[PDB]
Amino acid sequence: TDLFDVFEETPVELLADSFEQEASREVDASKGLTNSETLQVEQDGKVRLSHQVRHQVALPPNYDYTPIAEHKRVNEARTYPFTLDPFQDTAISCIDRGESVLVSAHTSAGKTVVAEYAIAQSLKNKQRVIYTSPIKALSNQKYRELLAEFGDVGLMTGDITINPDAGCLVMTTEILRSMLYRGSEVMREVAWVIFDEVHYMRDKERGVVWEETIILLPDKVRYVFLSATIPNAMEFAEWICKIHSQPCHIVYTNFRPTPLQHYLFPAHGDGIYLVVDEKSTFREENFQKAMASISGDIYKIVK
Amino acid sequence: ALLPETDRELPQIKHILPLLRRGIGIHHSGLLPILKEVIEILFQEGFLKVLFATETFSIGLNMPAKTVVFTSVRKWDGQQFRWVSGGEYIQMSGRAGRRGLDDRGIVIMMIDEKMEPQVAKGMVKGQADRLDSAFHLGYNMILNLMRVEGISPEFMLEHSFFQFQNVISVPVMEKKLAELKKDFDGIEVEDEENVKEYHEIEQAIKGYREDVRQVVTHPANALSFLQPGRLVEISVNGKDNYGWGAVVDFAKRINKRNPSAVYTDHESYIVNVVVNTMYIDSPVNLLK
Amino acid sequence: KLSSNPLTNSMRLEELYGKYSRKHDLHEDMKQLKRKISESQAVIQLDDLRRRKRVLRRLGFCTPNDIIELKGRVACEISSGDELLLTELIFNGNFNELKPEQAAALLSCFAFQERCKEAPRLKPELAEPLKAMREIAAKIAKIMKDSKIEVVEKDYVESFRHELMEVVYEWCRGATFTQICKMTDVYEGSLIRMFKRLEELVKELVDVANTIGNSSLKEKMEAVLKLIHRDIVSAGSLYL
Amino acid sequence: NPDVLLSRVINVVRAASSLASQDVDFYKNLDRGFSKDLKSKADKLADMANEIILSIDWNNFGNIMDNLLEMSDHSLDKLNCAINSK
Amino acid sequence: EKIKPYVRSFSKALDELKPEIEKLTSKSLDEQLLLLSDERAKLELINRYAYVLSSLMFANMKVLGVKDMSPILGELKRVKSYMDKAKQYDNRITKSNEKSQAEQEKAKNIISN
Repeated sequence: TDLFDVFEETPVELLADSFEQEASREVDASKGLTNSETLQVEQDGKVRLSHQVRHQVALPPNYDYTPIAEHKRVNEARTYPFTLDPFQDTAISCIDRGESVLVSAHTSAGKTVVAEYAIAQSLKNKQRVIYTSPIKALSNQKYRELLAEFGDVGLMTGDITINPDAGCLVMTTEILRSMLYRGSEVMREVAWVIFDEVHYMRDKERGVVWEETIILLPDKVRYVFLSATIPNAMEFAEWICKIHSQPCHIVYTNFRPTPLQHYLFPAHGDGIYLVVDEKSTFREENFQKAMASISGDIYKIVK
Repeated sequence: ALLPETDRELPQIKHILPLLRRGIGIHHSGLLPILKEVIEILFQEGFLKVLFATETFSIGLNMPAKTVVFTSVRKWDGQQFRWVSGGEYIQMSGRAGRRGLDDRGIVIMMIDEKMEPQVAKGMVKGQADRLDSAFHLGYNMILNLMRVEGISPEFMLEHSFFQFQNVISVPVMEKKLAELKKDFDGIEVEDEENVKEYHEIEQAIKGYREDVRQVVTHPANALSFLQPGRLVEISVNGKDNYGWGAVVDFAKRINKRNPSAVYTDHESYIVNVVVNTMYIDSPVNLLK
Repeated sequence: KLSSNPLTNSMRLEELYGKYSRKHDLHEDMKQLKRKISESQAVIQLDDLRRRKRVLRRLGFCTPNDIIELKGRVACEISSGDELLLTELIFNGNFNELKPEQAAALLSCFAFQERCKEAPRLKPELAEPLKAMREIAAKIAKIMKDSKIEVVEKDYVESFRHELMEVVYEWCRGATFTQICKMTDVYEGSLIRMFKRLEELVKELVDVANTIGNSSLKEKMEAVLKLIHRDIVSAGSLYL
Repeated sequence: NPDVLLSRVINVVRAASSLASQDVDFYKNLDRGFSKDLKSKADKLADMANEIILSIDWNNFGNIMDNLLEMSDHSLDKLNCAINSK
Repeated sequence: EKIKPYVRSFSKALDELKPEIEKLTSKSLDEQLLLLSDERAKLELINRYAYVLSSLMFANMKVLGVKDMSPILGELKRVKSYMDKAKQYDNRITKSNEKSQAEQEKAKNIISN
């Protein structure tokens, strides 16, 4: 029979170092594509362009902090004859002092200058350093870009692994995270790792890895992060500093190295108008003329 | 010549050369792995005057140009033929301009649609996008996490950036939680405790008479007594009390618009009742 | 009782009830906002984990008490494709009835993921191991359905694009790289990139067979390597 | 023997049908002594369920129920395959 | 006058039940399956404890008297389900003995024949 009809049946019922920093420059006046000058010239013959720099550090608990804007680098592990724009001076000083660091800047802003200070520093500490680049093609790029710079640089890839016994190693995150799970001996000689393209952690497929690897990476190692100009970067610094218990600096800038000109091209039209200048000021009325143009075109553009 | 023998005659290699002999270049992933880099060589050697590239040469550093030209306002990203937003476009704007080589950078976009100005202010003068992690779970991860003994599969979960806003939302509420703990303690001291035993009876008044409202209201009842002119307490849904009324008439709500709407026998009969308490700014002109 | 209640409205008891009510309305929103916090600091990540941890106890990949098995370690050694199914396809002995050209077509479904063009009805020595692996994958999708994971069987099964079986089978038989590209419209370097992912699966299958003592698999896999690592896939780069 | 013990459980559930038979708002409204008495009687069921938790050791109850049928999934997979291989 | 009889009749059920519980919950569930090598008897032992626990949590919800009885009730149908698999498997086994006895008795008749 059924025992389970007894349940169907009826009852018988009756934060630190946060500041905005100013820096500027001057650029020659030019027409670009429009018929006159894009911006007002200076009286000297330039056009002056200014930009903003932000820094903030995530403090560890029980950590007595000295400001890095008070710091002086007595000797460089890596030389630079040019003018150190103080978003670069702020962060290399942090790497000079021995701290984890985020760089949130443009691709041409100068993230190459800063992170390479950590490479020769381990070489000036007789230690091994690791560069993590996301793409094989970048890995072969950053191998060639750094092996010609120091020579003690190696490659590990899924495709081709050359010189695992080098002092520096251009390699991937997925090389690195697997060697954490493999428990690799190279992880012993590390005090510094560069993270290229840190804003790739937003990937729906691979963005798990840039998070999961960092928590698997030790609290000893001070880190180097190259990320894009991003708005929510300081909450990420909370995520760094909590889990490693070491200070994490961020470097934000809006610095645009080459001056850009934004033109709108109508299909099967000719009127090609500056709508956003070098100074990011939207030309509303040129845009009005761009839309009022509306009632193989590449050959018009190229020649 | 670095390739092997039979590989030196593949047709994709053959037809890509005389374009490059014109200084005309194509860069996408469907090319061979060797054909990716050597075109980037001659672009970095500058002998390629025009490049037609796929979107990953955005990532390819150490090779900028002067002018980046877009032919496409929208791009099918697999799911939507969407307008490119700002922080997408700024990294798409990040390719133009060589540093000491070019005085300016030129950005041109082809269009055949009527763009509104906030779109250009939203695309060209747009803001950067949020780095928010997409941490999920993997089966190869779990057996690895059980393998590495000193760490746990929970241990990665402890420091997660996937759970971060729900972590950040708590110090917002703990500020509000701390307020109300003291805001209770001032009204904690009752001058007589019997109001609680009263309250459990007083809410039982509003609790046990609450059932009878669901019992007085029976769908096929209060019938053979709704002749017109009868006094009636008028309170629609227990929340809009129109006082004492007088029955005008009633009629069945026979819904011929779609007979699939079957009314309960409260709803299936529509009664008119005159009440004298309707507010002066009530829309008399809108009820049917 | 309300008549026999002392302090029915005595000493303005209903105003004192209002003093009790506003106390009740403040104290009652605390326990609703505390549980708004108490359900906030809950880790959201265990519930899909436990459904996955349900699965790994089923198939012998681990114990009910979370101890990794050799089947888990074999799953730890596999990262090129489905660590569930490849651990199943090995241990079910499906590679025992295969040649070094036959197995690589079964491996071709795993180093390639992107949607491509439909193959015809294939050779019977090709579709049959494909017919063998699907019911095994149908069995896994049954248990993930049992674990209340939102999995469509066909989306679980036909995620594996089986159209490059005939390419790798003949590339395991000495073919020209020119000839094999004419069998589909998938681009050539994309075919090179999946062969170099298919190398990585052999790099696993060189290593996975070491974990068990199945050199019968591995020597058969090492025959596949020279049927893979040749004229075009063996090439080098220019940055190196 | 379980036919002894489950028949004792049968009487408990039928008496659990005897308690959730009527409406309790007539006597619980009267006295807290009636209110505390079934509150005293419910303390068994909190303590009796906790004993089964020690054998394991509202959203917790979902974490109970999947684990219970879990090796119950494992048994019949072994029971048929003991005969399917036979 | 009406609930006062049932409270005794409810509490006498659990007092008749709780010493059966402490014996049944004396050895841990992993221990008692380790005593029984019979995997088939294991499938009876596991689901019995879940049927008891589903019985009281339903009944505690009947003591709580919440008008929402929906989530407690569906897991009972799983508890209803996993006993159905057991008997249909056993009938296969028992009638398998009915099959092998059908030959040995028939074949030894042919030896006489």
